[PDB]
Amino acid sequence: KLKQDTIDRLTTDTYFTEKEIRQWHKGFLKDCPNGLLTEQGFIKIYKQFFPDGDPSKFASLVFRVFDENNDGAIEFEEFIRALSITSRGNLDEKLHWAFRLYDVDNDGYITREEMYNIVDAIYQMVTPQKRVDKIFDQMDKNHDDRLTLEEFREGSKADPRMVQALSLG
Ligand SMILES: CN1CCN(NCCN2c3ccccc3Sc3ccc(Cl)cc32)CC1
Ligand SMILES: [Ca+2]
Ligand SMILES: [Ca+2]
Ligand SMILES: [Ca+2]
Repeated sequence: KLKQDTIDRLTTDTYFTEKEIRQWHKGFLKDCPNGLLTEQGFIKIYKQFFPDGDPSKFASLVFRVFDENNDGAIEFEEFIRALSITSRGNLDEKLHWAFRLYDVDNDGYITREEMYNIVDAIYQMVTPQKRVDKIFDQMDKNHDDRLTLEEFREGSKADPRMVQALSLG
């Protein structure tokens, strides 16, 4: 069930009110009786808004960011925290979240491949490499074929295309 200390934490750490959090919890438990949102279920959530294409790979990429302790489950607290950031975060928070989405192997850098990875995922859910390379080449200042968080942040606050594609701009 929903412990008071979970509520206390979430009402302090997120942009949701206690009432909203309780409303989300009833819905969360209805869909996930064990309190655990799995990758399978997360995909079916996306399949519900993108029946046209195949949002499997995009949803999987989003899943690993939601799942912050990497145990293969999104518990309710992980769910609310990620939802808070992506729907109500300030520009810096949404950028940082965006960065973690692109940084697939979580090494703190975005490579071209990883940027290809996401754009492909977006495509399957809904020349392309050339436009990406162009934007990546523009963001990569010291020309090392990596994008640090700072390179990605400043690049997006000048060319927000890579970020808006994630509906976070
Ligand atoms: C790259 N991503 C970053 C996060 N962004 N927002 C949150 C994702 N999210 C969602 C979140 C939790 C549970 C279910 C869903 S389903 C859903 C449907 C449409 C949208 Cl536009 C977003 C979502 C969508 C774009
Ligand atoms: Ca987890
Ligand atoms: Ca990486
Ligand atoms: Ca760089």
